[PDB]
Amino acid sequence: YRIXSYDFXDELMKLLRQAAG
Amino acid sequence: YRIXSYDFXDELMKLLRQAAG
Amino acid sequence: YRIXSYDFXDELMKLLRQAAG
Amino acid sequence: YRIXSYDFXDELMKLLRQAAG
Repeated sequence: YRIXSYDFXDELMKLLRQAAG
Repeated sequence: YRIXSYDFXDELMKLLRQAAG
Repeated sequence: YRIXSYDFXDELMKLLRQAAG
Repeated sequence: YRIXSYDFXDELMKLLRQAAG
């Protein structure tokens, strides 16, 4: 799930975890 | 849009901006 | 915020609203 | 990744796929 060079998939997974402490 | 005291809405909006840069 | 002709931004905003109902 | 009864994780995964046809 990439937007050009950005790995949106990865950043979103990190956010989900960060918000579910 | 928060999960507990985590500002998920905001962080997601920041990801959409970064991904779009 | 689109992936090709898919309006991802919009659909995501709709998910945030539904999840918050 | 739940918001009350809503499975945000699941809906978001479906959206990612839908936008990556």
